[PDB]
Amino acid sequence: MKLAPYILELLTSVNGTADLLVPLLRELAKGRPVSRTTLAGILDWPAERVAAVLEQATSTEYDKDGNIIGYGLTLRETSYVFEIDRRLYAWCALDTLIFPALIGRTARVSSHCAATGAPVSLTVSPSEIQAVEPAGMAVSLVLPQEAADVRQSFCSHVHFFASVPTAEDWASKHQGLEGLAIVSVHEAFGLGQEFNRHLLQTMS
Ligand SMILES: [Hg+2]
Repeated sequence: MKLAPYILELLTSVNGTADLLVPLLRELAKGRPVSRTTLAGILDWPAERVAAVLEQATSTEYDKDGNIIGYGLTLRETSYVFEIDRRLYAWCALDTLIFPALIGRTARVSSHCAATGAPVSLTVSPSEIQAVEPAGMAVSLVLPQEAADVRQSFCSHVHFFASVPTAEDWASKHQGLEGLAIVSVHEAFGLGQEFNRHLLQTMS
């Protein structure tokens, strides 16, 4: 029930990366592909720097023209719907809880329980979650692996569930996952707040 280990490792894997992160998310939030030169202009960075940082992010999604379309927040369909009239998507459940505070917008999030397929939805603002349906919604966490593909090693195991017991039944069948944990969606949101408050201090 102690979540510092997840906060610590998430920052490790994820993280001038932090300097690039927030501006990229806010761009992607406009609903369109982001070029390296647009990104570079926004940051006041030389192009080599932007490229170097992106090269460390192996899960980064690109379109036909090689522009950024996915980086946590994505234009390519996933199980995690992230609506701000735009319909965007997130790589994992925790992403949906973190992004709103970083982009300064409230988001309507929806998905399906990973154990049962039941619909789940909530509204996530920079400071709280609301309209949590179902109320007992849960989230799975694993410990990020430091040098691994973040989307495969972390994001693909970080789901919403209709309930904490339902989530725990599911977790009981999923060994092999490092540091697998079930928390309430409210606890997951608190984790995301901690993550952000730290991340922001790392920024220049
Ligand atoms: Hg993720």
